[PDB]
Amino acid sequence: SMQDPIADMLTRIRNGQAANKAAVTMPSSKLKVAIANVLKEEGFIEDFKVEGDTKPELELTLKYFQGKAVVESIQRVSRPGLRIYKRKDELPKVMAGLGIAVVSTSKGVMTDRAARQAGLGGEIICYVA
Amino acid sequence: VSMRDMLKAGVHFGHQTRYWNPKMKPFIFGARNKVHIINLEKTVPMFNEALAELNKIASRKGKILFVGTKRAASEAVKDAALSCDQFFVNHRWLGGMLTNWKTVRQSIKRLKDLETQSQDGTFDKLTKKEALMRTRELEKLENSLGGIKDMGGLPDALFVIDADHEHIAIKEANNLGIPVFAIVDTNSDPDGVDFVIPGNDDAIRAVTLYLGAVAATVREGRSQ
Amino acid sequence: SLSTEATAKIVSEFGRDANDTGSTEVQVALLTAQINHLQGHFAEHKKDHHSRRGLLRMVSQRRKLLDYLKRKDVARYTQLIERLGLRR
RNA sequence: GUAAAGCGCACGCAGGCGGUUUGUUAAGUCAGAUGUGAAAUCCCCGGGCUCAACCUGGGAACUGCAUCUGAUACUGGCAAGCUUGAGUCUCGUAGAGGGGGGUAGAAUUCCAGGUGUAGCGGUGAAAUGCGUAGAGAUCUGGAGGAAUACCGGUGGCGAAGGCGGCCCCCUGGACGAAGACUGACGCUCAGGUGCGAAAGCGUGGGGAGCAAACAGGAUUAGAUACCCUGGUAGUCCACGCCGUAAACGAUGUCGACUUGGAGGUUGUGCCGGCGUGGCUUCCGGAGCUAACGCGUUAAGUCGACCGCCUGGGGAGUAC
Ligand SMILES: [Mg+2]
Ligand SMILES: [Mg+2]
Ligand SMILES: [Mg+2]
Ligand SMILES: [Mg+2]
Ligand SMILES: [Mg+2]
Ligand SMILES: [Mg+2]
Ligand SMILES: [Mg+2]
Ligand SMILES: [Mg+2]
Ligand SMILES: [Mg+2]
Ligand SMILES: [Mg+2]
Ligand SMILES: [Mg+2]
Ligand SMILES: [Mg+2]
Ligand SMILES: [Mg+2]
Ligand SMILES: [Mg+2]
Ligand SMILES: [Mg+2]
Ligand SMILES: [Mg+2]
Ligand SMILES: [Mg+2]
Ligand SMILES: [Mg+2]
Ligand SMILES: [Mg+2]
Ligand SMILES: [Mg+2]
Ligand SMILES: [Mg+2]
Repeated sequence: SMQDPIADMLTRIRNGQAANKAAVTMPSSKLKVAIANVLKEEGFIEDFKVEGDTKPELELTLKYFQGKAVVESIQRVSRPGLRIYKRKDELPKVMAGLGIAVVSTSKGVMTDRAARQAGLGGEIICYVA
Repeated sequence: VSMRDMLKAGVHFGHQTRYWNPKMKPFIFGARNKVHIINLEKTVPMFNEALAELNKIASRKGKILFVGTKRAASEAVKDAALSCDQFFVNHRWLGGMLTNWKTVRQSIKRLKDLETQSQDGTFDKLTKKEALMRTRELEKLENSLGGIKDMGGLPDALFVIDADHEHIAIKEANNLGIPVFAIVDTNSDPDGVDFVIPGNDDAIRAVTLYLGAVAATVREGRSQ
Repeated sequence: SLSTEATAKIVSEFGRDANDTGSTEVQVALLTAQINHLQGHFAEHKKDHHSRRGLLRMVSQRRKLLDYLKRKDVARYTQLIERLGLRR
């Protein structure tokens, strides 16, 4: 059964990018929307939108730069079988700072750099590069 | 070149849907009586862009190799090339013609080494056996390397007809970095192709239309 | 399996309506009816293993529904198991 | 997958994991602080022995623990929901799914008789064997057991093992179309439990054909074989046991996602055409792979949980 919607969303992005899809759609959730907001404001996806009243669907517009997918790698880190939390001193750098780690802090879901600037740790959702 | 003449020449008739290369999907329009219709509303800018990139290439000391051996093209692709002082290959592409130019160049060296003997008379000196042999060597090197005798070297563009049939010539172009302009049908891959003209590449009228357009464009480029 | 009439009768008795075919009490009562009925079949056909797999599936589903009901509403659970004569 | 390695298959307790929304909590988590974390040691900065080793002053560090005060995104608890996962109902559909009973036709063998007469049978060739006490062949009648030609199909059904004439009785699952209903009731599963080809074992039946063992005839240097002529367990039935197979896709289960082509089978919608579901065969793209290959039924891209491996032999043996 489906037991990690976030890994599912990351996999949908990864597979759609590999397949050169212009967009991917998945069932929505507020956590997925927060992650997509981080992805969009960091430049990894073009845009996202949610449609539907009782069964919301989240659609992500993927982006490509020069025939290449922009999301080079996208990887789940904390997962249901093994949760990963980091204090602010031990927040991971992704690709020596050229990528991002998406962190759920008590002030919301943000990049590792934003969490570092806010002086917070949290759950390491995924690495995007 | 504008839409109506493409319908007249049947540019929009592709192959049967079962022989399609899924990567042609973006130029496909429908599947009529189970055959694929090409979206000519893209054959145009695409083609018109191909015709401008050629010009830019020609108009600048340009060397355009036409490529079309499919027997419903050989004759057709010679004259279009012949009409613009360009080179052609309309009888089987010899594996290596480009990548193996240093060897192939020696056989054209043989074509002139021997053609210039069909006139100098040298044959008036054989046991009728060896001269009627050197002639088979002529009509043979004339059949394949006949249209690239004057190329005197590698080209600045290929204008291939049927990226599927001419897959060897394109991989060679790609390997050497010479741009490829080609008619890719609904059964062919446009991957190694630099200018894709989605369109029919086995109807005589469509191939004649493309060849005429390219030859006129190259003549304009050289004249300017 | 249960006939249309026996199924509809159980649905009317245990359901909160004749349309309420999905409530846990209705599902458990239908399963209990079929299990009790099949006791006679398997008393005669002891080597009918293939059918007995379906019977054991009925038993397992009923156990799961009863556990769900007990965790969800213990009073409904108690009423149900008293009406149907189930140990637990 | 083939190098060592997916339990034969399944159900399922403990356990691990858990769709979506709101509130609440603040356990996990995170932030700050306080106490503590001996000194030495390590590390950084200095200082002393001519240098160094050594000695030594301050720091850092001791990633820990406890407490207090905050944060509330995620995870957990609690409360209320929701319907998309899971399930119930209604109507139909295909099927060698299972259990029980009955029955049909073909054939083999045996028994009785008729006709008939010198061979039959068998092999590479023979011989053993059968036959004038009348075989073999052919006809009639009877007995009995086992299996169901054709249909029949990289067809179907089943969790796997498996399942094939026809008819009835009892019974399990799957699938499709419209809805209605329940409202996360789910997934996986150590231990446990159940099922589990063939052979084998126990008791009682049955025994046509076939056939381990066994006997004879050949072959051969030998021939405890392959070939031949016979032939008993067994193969069949009931009930119990055994629990293993190259039990194989040598590929654990569940869910999601990701270009195509040609078929098979089984539903269903609309007008032979166009859709839309289930199962399934072959080819192949990206990707993957040591390669072979796999390729939407993945060996691709991911998540949950379990099983299992760690050079060859000794050994799946000894105790
Ligand atoms: Mg092996
Ligand atoms: Mg192995
Ligand atoms: Mg297996
Ligand atoms: Mg299970
Ligand atoms: Mg949850
Ligand atoms: Mg706390
Ligand atoms: Mg200390
Ligand atoms: Mg000093
Ligand atoms: Mg010190
Ligand atoms: Mg909560
Ligand atoms: Mg076990
Ligand atoms: Mg047996
Ligand atoms: Mg026995
Ligand atoms: Mg016998
Ligand atoms: Mg024998
Ligand atoms: Mg075994
Ligand atoms: Mg088998
Ligand atoms: Mg098999
Ligand atoms: Mg195995
Ligand atoms: Mg394949
Ligand atoms: Mg042993």
